[PDB]
Formats: sequence, structure tokens, C-alpha cells
Amino acid sequence: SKAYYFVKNFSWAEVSNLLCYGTKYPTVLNHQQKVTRLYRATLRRVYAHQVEGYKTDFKQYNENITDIGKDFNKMLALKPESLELQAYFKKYEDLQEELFDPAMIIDESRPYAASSGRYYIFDDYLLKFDPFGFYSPKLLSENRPEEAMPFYEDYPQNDSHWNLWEQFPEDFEDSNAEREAILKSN
Amino acid sequence: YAPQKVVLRNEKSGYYANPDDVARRLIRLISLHDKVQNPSAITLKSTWSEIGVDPLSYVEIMLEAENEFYIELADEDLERFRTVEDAVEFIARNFFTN
Amino acid sequence: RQNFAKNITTTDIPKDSHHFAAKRSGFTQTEQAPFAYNDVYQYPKDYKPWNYNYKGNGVLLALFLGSAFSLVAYERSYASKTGRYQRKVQQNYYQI
Amino acid sequence: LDFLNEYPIILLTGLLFLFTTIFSLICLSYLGLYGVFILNLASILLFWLSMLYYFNLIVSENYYYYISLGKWMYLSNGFRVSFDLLIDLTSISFSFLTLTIGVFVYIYTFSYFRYEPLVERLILFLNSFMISMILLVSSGNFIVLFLGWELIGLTSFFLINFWSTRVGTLKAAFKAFSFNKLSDLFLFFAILIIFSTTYNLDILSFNNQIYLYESYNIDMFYWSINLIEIISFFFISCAFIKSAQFGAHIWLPDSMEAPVPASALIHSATLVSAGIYLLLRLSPLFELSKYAYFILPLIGSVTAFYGGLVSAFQSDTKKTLAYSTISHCGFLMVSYSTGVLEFVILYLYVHGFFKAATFLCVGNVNRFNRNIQDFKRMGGFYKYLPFECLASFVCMINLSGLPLTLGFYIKHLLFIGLVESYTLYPLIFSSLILGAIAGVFYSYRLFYSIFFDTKKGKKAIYLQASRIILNSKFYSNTSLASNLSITFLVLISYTVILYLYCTTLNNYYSLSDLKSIYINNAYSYFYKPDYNFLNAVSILNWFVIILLISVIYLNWRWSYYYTKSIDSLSKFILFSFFFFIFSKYIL
Amino acid sequence: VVGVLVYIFFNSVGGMIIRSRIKAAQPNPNQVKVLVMPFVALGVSLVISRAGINGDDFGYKG
Amino acid sequence: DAYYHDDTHEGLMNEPHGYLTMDDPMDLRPNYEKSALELLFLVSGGAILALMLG
Amino acid sequence: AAPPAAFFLYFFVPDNFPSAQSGFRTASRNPFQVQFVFAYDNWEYKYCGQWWSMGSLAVNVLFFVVPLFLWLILQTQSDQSSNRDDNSLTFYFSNAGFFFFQIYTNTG
Amino acid sequence: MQNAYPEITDQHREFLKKQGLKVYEPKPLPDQINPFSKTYWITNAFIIGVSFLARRHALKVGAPRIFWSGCIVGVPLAAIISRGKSDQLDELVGARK
Amino acid sequence: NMWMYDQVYPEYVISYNEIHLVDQWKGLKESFSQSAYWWAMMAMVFGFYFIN
Amino acid sequence: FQKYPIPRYLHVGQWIVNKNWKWNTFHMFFPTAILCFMVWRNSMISTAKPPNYGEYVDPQSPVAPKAIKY
Ligand SMILES: COC1=C(OC)C(=O)C(C/C=C(\C)CC/C=C(/C)CC/C=C(\C)CC/C=C(/C)CC/C=C(\C)CC/C=C(\C)CC/C=C(\C)CC/C=C(\C)CC/C=C(/C)CCC=C(C)C)=C(C)C1=O
Ligand SMILES: CCCCCCCCCCCCCCCCCC(=O)OC[C@H](COP(=O)([O-])OCC[N+](C)(C)C)OC(=O)CCCCCCCCCCCCCCCCC
Repeated sequence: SKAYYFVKNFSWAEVSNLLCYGTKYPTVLNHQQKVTRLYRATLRRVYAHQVEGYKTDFKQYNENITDIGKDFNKMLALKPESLELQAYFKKYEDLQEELFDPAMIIDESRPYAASSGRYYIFDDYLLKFDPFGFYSPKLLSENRPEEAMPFYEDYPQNDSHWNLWEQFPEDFEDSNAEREAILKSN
Repeated sequence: YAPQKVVLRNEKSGYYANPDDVARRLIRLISLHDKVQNPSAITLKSTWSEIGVDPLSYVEIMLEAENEFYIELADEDLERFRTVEDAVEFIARNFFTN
Repeated sequence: RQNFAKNITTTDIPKDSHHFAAKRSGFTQTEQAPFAYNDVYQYPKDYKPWNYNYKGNGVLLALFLGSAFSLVAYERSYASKTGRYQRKVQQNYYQI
Repeated sequence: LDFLNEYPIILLTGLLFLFTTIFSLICLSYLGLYGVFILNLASILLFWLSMLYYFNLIVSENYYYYISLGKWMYLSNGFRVSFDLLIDLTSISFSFLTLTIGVFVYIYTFSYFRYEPLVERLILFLNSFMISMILLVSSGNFIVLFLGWELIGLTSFFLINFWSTRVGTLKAAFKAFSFNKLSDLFLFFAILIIFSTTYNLDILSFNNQIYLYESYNIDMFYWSINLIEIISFFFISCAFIKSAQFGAHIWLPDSMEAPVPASALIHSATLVSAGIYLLLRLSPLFELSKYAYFILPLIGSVTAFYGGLVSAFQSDTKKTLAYSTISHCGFLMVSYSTGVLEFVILYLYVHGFFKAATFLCVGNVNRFNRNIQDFKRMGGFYKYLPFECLASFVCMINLSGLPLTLGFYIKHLLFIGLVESYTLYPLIFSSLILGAIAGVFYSYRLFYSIFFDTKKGKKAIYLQASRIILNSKFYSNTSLASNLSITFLVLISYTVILYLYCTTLNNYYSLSDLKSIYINNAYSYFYKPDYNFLNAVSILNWFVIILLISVIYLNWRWSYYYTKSIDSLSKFILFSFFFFIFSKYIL
Repeated sequence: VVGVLVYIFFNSVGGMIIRSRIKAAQPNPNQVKVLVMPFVALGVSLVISRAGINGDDFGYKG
Repeated sequence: DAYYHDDTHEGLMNEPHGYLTMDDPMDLRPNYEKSALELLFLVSGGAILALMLG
Repeated sequence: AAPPAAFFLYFFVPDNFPSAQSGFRTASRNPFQVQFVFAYDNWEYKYCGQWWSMGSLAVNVLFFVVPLFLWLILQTQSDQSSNRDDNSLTFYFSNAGFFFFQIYTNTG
Repeated sequence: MQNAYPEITDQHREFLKKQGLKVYEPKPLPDQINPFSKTYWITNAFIIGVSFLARRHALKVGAPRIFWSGCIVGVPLAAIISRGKSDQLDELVGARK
Repeated sequence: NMWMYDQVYPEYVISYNEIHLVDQWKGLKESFSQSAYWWAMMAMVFGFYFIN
Repeated sequence: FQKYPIPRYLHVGQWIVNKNWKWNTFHMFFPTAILCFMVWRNSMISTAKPPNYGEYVDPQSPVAPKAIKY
């Protein structure tokens, strides 16, 4: 579950909805979905305050969770239009608000946790990339021409265009040997 | 040392935790519950309703499951679990599962 | 687009041909014709892509000669500034 | 040797440290993990040894040095400034503390980040920050001081936001960046005013001719403002931003996501002390200032109270340490307002050493808890981190200012010299008293909740750290190097603090000259105290005793030992009464 | 101009490996020339300028 | 630690690698931008040394 | 919100030479990102006088009257400089037109 | 320039030296720090030689050698600065021209 | 520029952990209402020390 | 964190160990020390110091502070 409660410009109503239910819009959830989500949120908060707390009392925690379980079992069997169910929703949303902590412990496995996204993972596209051929062999042809295509050189990584004319070794013998040979022949 | 050659990522079996270990721990935790009648009938193909796990006991068990596996599960993921196999695969494929 | 020639005349391109062997035999009735050239680049085996592979002394020699010329030119300028043919060295020097 | 006394080697060793750091940053491919570690360790050890040799000469004897590297920049028509360093008592007091804490943090930083992919980057960033701070405190003129001021802000922006792949840490770093830009503006405007007045940037000269401009005024568009008042206002503003006083403190708690060695350096001396250094660097100016006289004690006491009380309520270990640092910065501001410059140095050294050690212990605990810094998910860690438990106990009893510890004396000295002539004295004194008693609360909470509570953490930590196959002579939940670093840091801290106490608090005054001519009668109540003062300090002593009784004997939960706890409290009260009677009247 | 032209035309023959191969194939006097003489030209220009800015012909020495 | 693996056994421990510059080590182009910029640096340094210091 | 269907894109002059650095590999763009890229340039006001109240009227008025405030503050500080005989805000003429470091030589 | 300090008598300084006090006097630079002495340039030559040899060894072994190169240029580049600033007539706290 | 843009986890430029206070005015009201306790405790401490 | 592959073409510094780090450390440390020694030797020319214990500054000596004749 993404823990973006405070890193988005949310109002309290949106944050309260996200804390009580796994969505900003609880009106699109079924009755059973709403009851189960509220029960899970309440149990999570009670555990975060009465088991992982400051001076934790296990006996009191057991009493409170037993009472909450009884109440939510009553809640599940009610009808959505009943006012008693609405009162129960209001009571447990108030309980969630009253135990709200600006310093919530966020599990490190959640998407927007404190230590999430600390490392950039390289995919296979970057791993197999080698323009120059030191790590992976590079053809002098620079590519394999597929059929139905002309054979064209790959675009270089550096398109400088700051080049001279072709360089030749000094005293390079470049006479028209073929033409001279044929003209001598006839 | 890295071989100084192009090496791609290795997916291996796709499980970051032992599936058998995850399944055994999860089934033991399920059997720890009061409304579960017999541990010997639980199977990876068993549905939560078969072993007698109503939605409230389901959320109770899945909270202790995320406590026991050092992870935390979203509401939608838990809602998509139909059998023990689905939860076992989801937990075993989690990168943070310990 | 680039239009320069790649078959240079100054030197031969370092390459090997054992990699990427051609088939040349045992063809079926459906597969494509084999490729022609298959040669690949060969690196000097002492090349480090992560640093300059510079083993010369020209840059260091040029900078050292420039610095030495600067020193001797300053000595000449100071001697000329004091109206002397060479620097008169005092027997004791103190902190500025 | 007389050659060493006449020509310091501190410059050579510091240059070696700086150049090794820079070249390791540039040539990081040639040096692996081990190469960078070894090279920078050698350089930092040589620097520390040289500065340790010169520490005694500068502190006890009247040795100081003015080094010029050469003419640097033209700042006016026909005017040039040089790169000047002033190695005197004020500079060495900060530089030695920074270097010692940095050496031990450097050794600890390899064990921390043990298998992280970017240990070299963190090591080099810590070295850069330490170098910048040492250059800042050794300034000879105002331009070098501004350079150090801008360097510490820049290098701390990179220790923060070390996890550069996250924009969440980028926001936290940018907060401090904006506050540092404001600090730079204030400091540079103050320097401009100083240069427009006296036409010099040398600090020493400024400290000796500013009294000639006390009766001067400057013309703002509709105001005639005293020169000393406006200069002191700007200096105090930038110092307040750097030292994280009330209001301008909000950047500091958000700076806690940096790695814990960076937090150990930043929050113990260095950055938070920088503002204090400024007050110590320009003492005559603030001695002749009405704005300082009114604003230092009030803001200092408010900051002390605020930080002390907020710290006692924190659950994150790093947040607790950060708010304790804020409270101690306020206490340092009040101690400077006292008018005794020795007490400021003693407070600085004690707090810096023990706060750095506490950060190191907390960092090991946090690493064990797998990056969960809230002790609501800890408990029963004594058997898994025993060295951390015991060293942390020592460091917290010293840091909290408990009776019969080294940290008690700085609080006592602060309360000896407090001036009672302020108009807002009741608020200042109440804030100071409430902030003094807050150390016991957060020290006890941190220690007890981390080490000696019920198991509130996840089962995975405890059960994976206790498998049978792991039983060996090599078994440990930390590194041996971390334990050695913390042990030697504590030993060196004790030695240095005892030496300073002997130098300043003995009957024979041995400290070198502080170059200040404002002398008050504060030492009299230290040398020849009277009865009412002793009774007044006894009042606070008994308040602390009551608070200790409260934190020890209060039961906030049901337990099998509740009745026996009440019985033990009654037994302790009766035994204390009878023991007092026997020790006072009969035998 | 001579120094910069010779420098450019001697160090602009290809990539690092190609340049290394060409230099290795070069005979010793050719390598000596392509190293030394651009430096000689540029340094002689600088020396002429320095002699231009210094008055060392003044006869009131001693 | 309990199950530490040394650098030789660790297959994901890297040695220095990577191209320093985007320029092709086996480029066959008579490129002169690099030479021009080195000329700029070297001539500026030489002009500083031979004209300005002393 | 549905992705935009019509928005301002990038455009190039006819017969433009494409940029082919690093192998010349161009990816498909994000409609929302391109929309943001070109939104501000093409934004315009809808009716006369809409600017004054757009945002904060007091803040907009203060921004509008900034140059007058600067001029008035400069005038006040010029009053301060006049009685203290400080540098006034005038084009000082003390070099008689001789430039800063200018060669003044003759021929013949 | 002037004296800028109140006057003192010769009898008083005679009494001071009888009491065991000594008049402060600037000290000459030692041979190692003197940029005009012979030991200075012997050290410079030793530095240049060892730098050249270690540069050759670093090239052979594959270590960086640009830092050994900076020592070679550093010697004549720092001789200019050390001797150049001694020629200037500006007065620091050290001694009076 | 009111958002820290990112291809992974974009964020708002300012974080608000104390969002249970909806706005700054109710925040100021709550802060003063709760700081009255600290004011009272400081007054008691000063009264003790002024008497004795 | 668990190790993950880094592309070969990137000149980045994640999990890098140089096997020849001892010689590189030597050849980066000692010339650095020599350069710093030269800098310190140059800087000691412009270093000041107060008079030692048992010494006093004669106010009429040339080294004593001076005023300006107008
Ligand atoms: C507990 O803090 C607080 C914080 O944390 C420091 C906070 O973050 C915040 C939150 C703040 C914000 C969100 C922004 C607001 C910005 C601010 C700058 C507000 C900061 C508020 C404070 C620092 C609190 C200070 C205010 C009060 C009212 C403190 C109350 C102190 C007392 C009651 C002490 C008792 C004093 C007495 C009894 C004086 C009586 C006099 C005598 C008995 C005679 C003897 C005295 C003399 C001879 C000299 C003294 C005479 C006078 C006239 C001076 C007295 C004046 C005083 C103010 C004492 C708040 C509200 C806060 O509240
Ligand atoms: C004239 C005197 C006026 C005195 C005014 C009242 C002063 C009270 C003491 C100072 C303020 C303390 C505020 C709380 C700080 C700690 C908060 C915290 O985290 O608590 C949890 C800590 C540790 O517990 P915990 O964190 O493990 O969990 C406990 C459970 N919760 C979280 C719900 C609290 O517990 C305590 O602090 C216990 C309560 C302390 C009560 C102190 C009563 C003092 C009584 C007055 C004595 C006066 C003596 C004479 C003085 C003469 C000189 C003035």
C-alpha cells in the first residue's frame, strides 16, 4: 500500500479516508469491503498503539481488541441504510482520528516509505548497451542488414562533423595502374 | 568479480523466498486460529470458506501473516486472494519477504 | 549524415575473424543466405576505457620547460629592474 | 623542537588531507573501496597527530600563528586581499574538536555502510565537509571566513540528499539550502558594512579598532541606526540561522535522513557550532552591542526550553538527538550571554564529544533494527547489542547532565554566571530551568525503550539474530572497528575535557589569553560562593532528584511487580532518611 | 600558425587506438618531429613576445 | 558477518569499467575538435607562464 | 482525467537537418508533458481587467507599484546623501571625457 | 613613518636586561625555508629525480602518474613564487625593510 | 514548480505531516491553547524561585 | 542492499574494487606529500608569531609598530 499520505497536497478528509479505507473514495466499496477495511485499519492502529507503544499493557490490548471484534461482528450483520451502522462508522473513524500520529511508522516495504527507491536498477536495455565493442564484440560492418532493407551504416554516437579531408600516408603511390596497364597492352 | 562482459539479469525461479517454507509457516499460522477446526484438511487449493475463515477472521489472520513475514499487504491484494495458493505465491514473490 | 570513408590508408584496422563464423554449408530450403564479412574489432588488451591511455612525456616536458623559462625570465627581469647584471644575493633573508 | 614551535606543520598536514580528498574524488577509479579508505585514513591520522601536538602549545602556552598563502583577489581600486589563516586559541578550540570527532567518525563510517554500493562517496563527502569546517574556523580575514561559510553550506547540502535518487530527500536538502542562502546574504551584507566603514577585511585588526566606531551611525532611508547595532544584528541573524535557534530551527529536524556519520559530524560541533564560533570570533563587537545584550539570553533560553521539551517527547532516535542539539545550542547562546568565554568552550567540547558518541551508538542500533529509527519497534536489545547498551549508558549519563558526571559542570557554570538585570529575566530563567531538567527524561526514555523494555520489534530481527549455527567467537551484531572507535572516542573525550577543566577551573589559572578586555565578577561565585547561591542551586538539584524518582518508580502499566515496586519505593525513602541521620549526627 | 597546423594535422588522424597504431608504425625521427616541432614553434613565439616586453638592453647596469 | 562472500567469490563485485568519454576509441574520422581545445588550454597556459607571472 | 487528444506539439522548419547524437534514437512523448510544455506560451487573458483580480488584488497592486516605490526610496536616500555630502545619484564628470585606460598619442 | 608607541629610557632597558628579559628580534630564515640557499636547490633536485623515477615506475605498473608530474613542474613553479614575493617591499608582521 | 517532478514517486514540494490540523489558523489556535500549559508551569517555577 | 548488475559501458562507481589499489595508493600519496611540502615551505616565508616567553618588544626598535608621517 502506497504511503503517500503527506507527500501529496491532501486535505484531512482525503487522508482520513485513506487511513480508514484503502481509497480516497469509500463510496465505491461494497458493504463487506467497507466493514473489513475499517476493521483492519482499527486493528492496525490498536496494535501500533498498544503493542508497539510506549508502556504497553498486553491485558488491556486483549480486552480492547475483543471489544472491537464484538462491535465489528455486530457491524457486519447490519444493513447499509441503517443509522446504527452509520453511527458505528462515525465512532471508528473518530477512533482512527483520535489515535492519529504525525510520526507514523511506515513499513519499509511500502512504495512511498522512507527508504524506498534508494537505488536505480538498470534493466536489460542498459546492460546490453555497448557502442564501441570493448565489452561485447562489434562488427566492422556495424550491423546485420535485414532483408527488404538497404545496407546503411549506423548513426555514430558522436556526430561531430569537425573532420578534415581524407588523410593519406606521405609519398603515397596513387597512379592509375589499371589504365596504364591497359593502355600499354593496346 | 564481474566477468567484464555483458551479463543480463537472472530471474531464476522468480521466488524471493522458499515457497514451501512460506506455505508451511502460513498454514501453521492459520491453524493457530480459534475458528479453524482441523489443520490436517488445509491445502494450497483450499478456499478460505472451506476451512472456516469468515472475512473478519480472514483480516485477523492476514494481519498476523504480514507481521510474521516482515511485510505489509495492500487491501486490494488481500481482496484478490481466493485460496491459500494465491496468498502463498504473492508472499513468496515479494522482494521484502523475510 | 556522415560521408567519410572508413577504409583508411594510414593503418590497418585491428580486427579478428574467428568470432562470428559463417555457415557456408548444410543449408535448408527455408533459411536465409549467410553474411559475408563477419570481422570484429580487436582491442590492444592493455586499453583502459575509463582513463586516458596516455604514455607520452611531451606534455610534461613542455610544461616543465615553460615553467623553467618563466623562472629564468623572472630572474633576468629582476636583475634588470635593480640596475644590475645579476641578482645580488643577501647574506640573510627574513620573513616578509 | 624549536623548529616545530616556530614553523607549524598543521598547514602541511591539512593541505595533505585536503589534496588527498580532492584527488580521491577525481581519481576514484584508480582507488577502490580499500584504496580510498587507506589513503584518506593516513592523511587524516597525520593531520590529527600534528594538530594534537600543537593543541597543548596553543591552549596552555601563548602560541598562535598568522599564515599568509599569498595575495588572492582585487576587491577595490588598488586594493588586494590575501589568503590568511589565524591559528589561535579560538580557532584551535573548534578545529581540534572537529578533527577528533571526524577521525573517529571516519573509522566508524567503514563499518557503517558495510555493503552499500557508494561507501567511497560518503567517505569523501564527510572529508570535504570536515575540511570546509576546519577552513572556516581557521580564517584570518573576512573573505576566507565567507568562503568557509559558503563551503560548509554547500558540502552539507551533499551529505544531506546523499540518496540523490529520491526527491523526498531533495526537499529536505533544499530547505537547508534556502536557509543557508539567507545566512550567506546576512553575512555578506555585514561584511560589506564592515569594509565600507574601516576599509579592511583582516579580523585581528577589526577586533582592535572597532571600539573607535562605537559612537557612529548609518543612515537608512528614514532611520539613523547605530553602526555596532546593525552589524551585530546581521551577524546574530546569520548565526541564529546556522545554529538553529527558535524559528530558524525547522531545517534541522528535516536534516536527519542523512547517513548517521554525517549527522554525527553535523549535529555535534561543525555546522551547529558555526554560529557560536562567529560570536567567539568577534567578541568586542557584541560586547559593545545593545541588540546582542537583549537578544542572546532571551532567544537562547527560549530555544533551550523548546528543544529540551520537544526532545523528551520524541520517539525517533535521530529526532530526539536533533532536538537535544537544538536545546544545547540555545544553552550555548545563553552561556555566551553570560560574558565568560571559557564556559562557552567547555560547553562546546563536552556537548560535541558526547553527542557524537551518542549518534554513533544510535546509528548502530538503527542499523540493527533494519532502518527503523523509532524505538516503538525496539526493546530488549541489550543481549544483541551489549557494547552499544553500556557505551550508550555512559554517553547519555554524561550528555544529560546527571549529577556526578562531566556534563553536570557545564550546566552548573552556566547557572553561576547568569545575569539577573534583564527586563525579561523571569521568562529567561524559567525557560532555562525547564530546559535543564529535560535531559533526564529523553536520556532515560531513549536508553530504557531501546534496551530494557518488552520486545516490541518484529520477530524476524530477534529470531534471525539468534540461530544456533551463529554461535561462535566471531559472533557479533556490530563490527569490532565500531566498538574500538566508540571506546577510543570516549577515552579521548574524557582526557581532553579533564585537561580543559584543569586549565580553566583550577585555582591557578593556566589558559592562554582570549583577547577580550570585558571582565566581570562571574568567577567570584565559582571561587568564593555564598550561602544563598548554594541554596538556590540545591533547589534545582532536588528538582532533578524528584524527576529521577518519577521516571524510576512510576508504573504506567499493569505488572506482577507493582506492589513490590511500591514497597521498594517506601523502603528506599525510609533507608535514605535513616542513612542521612546516621551519616550526619551519630557516627 | 605553423605550430597549430602541425599539431592539428598530427593529432587529428582518428581515435585513440588508431592514433596509437599510427604513431607506433611511424619511424623514430617522424615521431620525434611530430612531437617536438609544434612545441618549438609555439614556444619560440612566446619567447619572442617575452623578449618584446622586457627591456634588457639598458646600459645603466652595475 | 555470518555469510560474507569475498570479492573473488562475489560475482557482482565490479572492477573499474565504463567509457570515460562518448568518443569512439576506434573512430576512423579525422576529427580535430579535441586537438583545437587542447591547443586552447596549452597556449593559454604557455601565455600565462611566459608573459605574466614574473 | 482522459489523456489529451488535441494539444500543441513540437514543430520544425521545412528541410530541417535532424539532430542525430548518441545513435539518433527518439522516443514517443507523453501528451500531458507536451501539453504542459506548450501551455504557458499560448495562455492568454479572456477579458479586459481580468489581470488585476487574478490571484491576489493587493499583491498584484503592490507588484504593479514597485517601480514607484523604488524611485521614492531612492529619492529619500538622495535627500539623506545631500545633507551628509555623500555620493549623489548623478553622472559624475571628473575625467573631462578622457576614457579609463586610453592611448592618447599623436602622429607626425 | 613614526614610532607610534610611548618612549622608553635606556636606563629602563638596562634594568630590564639586568632582570633577565631579552629584546625581541626577528630571526633569519633557516636553510630549508630560504629560497636562495644551496640546501633548497639540493632538495629541489632530489625531488625532481625521485619524481622522474617514480613516474617511470608508475607508468610501468599502471598507477596514475599525473601527480608525480605535478611535482616536476611544481619545483620551478614554486621557486618563482617563493623568490618573487621576497623581492617585494611590502611589510607583513615579520620584519622591517 | 509546486511539485518535485519524478518518473518514480513524484512529490509535492512541501510535506504536511500534521494534516489533522486542516489549515494554519486552526494550527495557531491549537498551538496557543496547548502552550498555555507551559506558560502556567513556567509561572509556577518562577514564583517558587522568586519566593525562595 | 542486495547486489545488482551494473552496465559495463557506464563509468559509475557502484561496488568497485581495484585489485591494484596498493600501488595506486602509494603513487597518489607520496607526490601529494611532496606537493604539500613545497606549498608549506613557500608559505612559511609569510608566517607571523608573537614573541616567545621571557621576551619583550622594544617600542623604539624597527620591528615595533609604526605610525605615518603626514
Ligand atoms: C511555551 O512557549 C511557546 C513555544 O515554545 C517556545 C512555541 O513554540 C509557541 C508556538 C509559536 C508560534 C507557532 C509562532 C508564535 C511566535 C512567537 C515568537 C511566540 C513565542 C511564545 C513564547 C516564546 C512563550 C512566551 C509567552 C509567555 C506568556 C510565557 C509566560 C511566562 C510566564 C508567565 C513567567 C511568569 C512571569 C511573571 C510571574 C512576572 C511577574 C513579575 C514579578 C513577580 C516581579 C519580579 C520581576 C521583575 C522585577 C522584572 C520582570 C518584570 C516584567 C514586567 C517582565 C515580565 C514579562 C514577562 C514576559 C515574564 C507558543 C505559542 C508558546 O507559547
Ligand atoms: C513550583 C513547581 C512547579 C512544577 C510544575 C510541574 C513540573 C513538572 C516537571 C517538569 C515538566 C515535565 C513534563 C513531561 C516531560 C516528559 C514527558 C514524557 O515523555 O513523559 C514520559 C515519561 C516516560 O514514560 P514513557 O515514555 O515510557 O511512557 C509513559 C506513558 N505515557 C507516554 C503516556 C506518558 O514519563 C514521565 O515523564 C513521567 C511523568 C513525570 C511527572 C513529573 C511530576 C513532577 C511533579 C513536581 C515536582 C516538583 C518538585 C519541586 C520543584 C522545585 C523547583 C521548581
